[PDB]
Amino acid sequence: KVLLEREEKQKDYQARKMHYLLSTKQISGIYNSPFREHPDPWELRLQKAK
Amino acid sequence: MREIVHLQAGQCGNQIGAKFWEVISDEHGIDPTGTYHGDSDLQLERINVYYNEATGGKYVPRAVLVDLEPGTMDSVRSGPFGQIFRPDNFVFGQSGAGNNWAKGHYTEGAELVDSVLDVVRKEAESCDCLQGFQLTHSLGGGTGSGMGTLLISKIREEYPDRIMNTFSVVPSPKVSDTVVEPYNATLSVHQLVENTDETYCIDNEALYDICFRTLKLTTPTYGDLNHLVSATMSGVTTCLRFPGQLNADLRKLAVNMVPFPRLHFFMPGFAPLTSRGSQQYRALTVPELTQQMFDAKNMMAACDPRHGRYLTVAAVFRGRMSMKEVDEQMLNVQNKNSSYFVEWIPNNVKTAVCDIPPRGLKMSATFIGNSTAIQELFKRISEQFTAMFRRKAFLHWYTGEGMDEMEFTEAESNMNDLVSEYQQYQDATAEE
Amino acid sequence: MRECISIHVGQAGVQIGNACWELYCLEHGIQPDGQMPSDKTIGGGDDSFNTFFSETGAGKHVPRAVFVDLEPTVVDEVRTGTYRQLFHPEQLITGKEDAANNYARGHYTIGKEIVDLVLDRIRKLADLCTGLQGFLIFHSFGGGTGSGFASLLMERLSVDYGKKSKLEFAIYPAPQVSTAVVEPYNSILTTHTTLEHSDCAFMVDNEAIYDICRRNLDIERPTYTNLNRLIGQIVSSITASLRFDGALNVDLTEFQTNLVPYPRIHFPLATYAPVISAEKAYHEQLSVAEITNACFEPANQMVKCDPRHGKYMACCMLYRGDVVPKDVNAAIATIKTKRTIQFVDWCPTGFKVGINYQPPTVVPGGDLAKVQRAVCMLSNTTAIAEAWARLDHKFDLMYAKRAFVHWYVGEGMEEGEFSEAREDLAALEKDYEEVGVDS
Repeated sequence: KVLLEREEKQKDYQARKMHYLLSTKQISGIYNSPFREHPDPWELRLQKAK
Repeated sequence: MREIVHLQAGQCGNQIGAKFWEVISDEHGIDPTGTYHGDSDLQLERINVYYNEATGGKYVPRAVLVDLEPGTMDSVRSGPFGQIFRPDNFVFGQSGAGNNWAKGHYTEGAELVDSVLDVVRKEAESCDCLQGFQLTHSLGGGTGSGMGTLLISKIREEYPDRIMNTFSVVPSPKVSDTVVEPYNATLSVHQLVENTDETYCIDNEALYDICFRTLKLTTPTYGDLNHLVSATMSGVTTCLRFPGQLNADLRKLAVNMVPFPRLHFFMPGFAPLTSRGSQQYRALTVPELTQQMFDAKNMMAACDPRHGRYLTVAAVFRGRMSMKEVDEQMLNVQNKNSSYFVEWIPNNVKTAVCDIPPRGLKMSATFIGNSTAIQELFKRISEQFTAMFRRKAFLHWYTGEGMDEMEFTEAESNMNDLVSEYQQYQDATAEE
Repeated sequence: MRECISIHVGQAGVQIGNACWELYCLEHGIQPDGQMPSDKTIGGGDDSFNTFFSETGAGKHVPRAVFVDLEPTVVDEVRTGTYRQLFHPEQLITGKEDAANNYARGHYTIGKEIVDLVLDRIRKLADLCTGLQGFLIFHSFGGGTGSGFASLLMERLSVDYGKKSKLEFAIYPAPQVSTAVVEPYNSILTTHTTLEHSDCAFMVDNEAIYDICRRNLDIERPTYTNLNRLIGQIVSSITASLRFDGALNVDLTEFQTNLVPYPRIHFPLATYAPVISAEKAYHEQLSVAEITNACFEPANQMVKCDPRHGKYMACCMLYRGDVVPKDVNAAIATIKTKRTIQFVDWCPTGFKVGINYQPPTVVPGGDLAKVQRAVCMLSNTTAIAEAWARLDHKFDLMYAKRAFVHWYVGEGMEEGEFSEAREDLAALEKDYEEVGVDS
């Protein structure tokens, strides 16, 4: 269960780095597109804490 | 009869093609007007390889210029020989490539490609039987690399039984012109190894070093590079343009020179590279030419062949000397420098002498060989590509076009496979 | 073909456009009347003037630019000038009320009144052209006209044309010297709009111009004219391969594609050279290596930032004049091995080669001398992020007690606009920091 907690912890330090890869500006990014969705379980994490 | 269709791509490709056309016109004796002012014998019989028969003896060039920017045709047309080509072939778009391979291939590679396919199909149908297609471009930009690969793929799909030879420009970390140049190079190498017969490596920095340390020119410029590469291709093509005693063609070279299709890269080079004041003091002989074709100082490589083993070599000569000297020189070279070529395969050098000397020079000899000297370029390209792709920099531009990122993944996997193959064939041991 | 439309908002934008147009006419031999009266002695002009000017049926040149301003005084000042016979009065839109360093009025109660007219003007101008690549929007962050109106117009131009380049040129409030007090009030709101709705933004200040002019030109009595001349020379150098040709033409798209590593980070560092006076251009041997090395000196930068605090990610190299490739290669070899210059551990090299055969010209009465060649640099480094940090600190200290905020409240705007602007700037600074951090 502490391992599962680590797995949950393995989601937040991700938000540390890919905060700078939030590719949404100019309505033209990498992960997102008018055809490939708005921040989602992968891309929702690109906006979170430091 | 047996003719060669020439193709053009990229501003550097366009300028080098124009320089080559000017050089061949001058050597075969064609006035800038379009008539014939030559005074030779073989310059009329096989002259139709690159020209076409028309009324009044006015031969026309056979080369299609493909581009995305209209500013290049204006520049190349204002030259002393820009009024001799076919304006119909100057197929240029309205939007520039922006040094983007994906954007140039997708946006500027859909609605403009049809015209160039139509014109090249018309040119092929105009002749009776053909051999291959020559395309001179550069990997530095979205113009040469962006559509040259697509055109080669299309012509291979349409006409499989043709020669795909090209002289694309390899990049250099020391001398760069594009920030995303590694991306374009990685994308282009995949097509070069998947849908291309053969390819010759071209480096500007090495030619600059060659001229600076041997030619001793005051102000070397791109015109000098174009002259040198034009002379290189002229020496390459003189095997069929001017038949001699032991003539050859491109396909026999491509078969005898390429052991495996995955490795079709070569190493060009020309022998007599001297300074202006050294032209009146020189000894025209075989051993000097052999030393200048064997040494690493004269080749146009931004690398060192001595780090590996020679794989296959062709010595193409152009003059009236002998036959015994070439073979004895090769024999004593293989005997002495036994640790520079593959011992498993003897006689890795091919003899070829053109009895017809070039115009303006009496002795000329080019070097076409495939030495183990591109592996460092490949590995450094792979390393820099991985460095850029780790954090995915300059990637939004390509993603916004529509193409995904898996293409980069498969491309780098292919590069890793190719470099592994190259390195484990470099140490070609005899047995266990 | 390679044709672009210039946009001039505010007094600074209008005067900058005037300087650019007069520079173009003097460099191309275009007479102020609009036709070619040089029937006795010709002095040039047989070139491709279609990029900026237009050819009529009678041999007349019509400039292609947008001169919009609120305060009619600037329009009148230009109108009474000697170049009134060149442009058209329909291109100089007057106004009753002016923002004058205010965003709320200029974005809500003044901006939304003159919209259809300027949109119809720009639509007509675009239809008059054949090929469009980008725009030349000239404004300022301090001026209220150049902030609210620029923002509201570009927010519509972006949604009306997604395939066209959207550049930016304005002035930064210097941390040391400033003209007004409410400058960061407008800046904090303009930066968000320029970041999340534009592609590239160029930023400069005036203190650096003062320092470089007093250091090289050695003038005790500066004036705005030389400030505009420097910017005009910069712009002409940037768009040099469009009006003319060369060994390696560098169009707008060709460089702007690589100048944006991430559309977060689209704030390059321009550096013009040589910036010297007449006496500074006679007994001084000029080569390429020396000026290229001088380009990286912080003293010659138009932004007050030490490059040694950070490192470079992307670099754009330009030239103009009789430049030899061997000198360029030697300079590249010199700088790639320089230990003082810092760079990331992932980009071993990046730059461009723009060779222009046409040398830069001179102006009678100006301060620039006749230099055989010119050079411009557009690099991207994280050391410039301090300016946004200082701006954020100033905004925080001046927003805690809500200084001069009740005016904007009464004008009509939601007071959170400060909060999300602050957090967007904080996130952008965080991204800049993270990018500047190597492995």
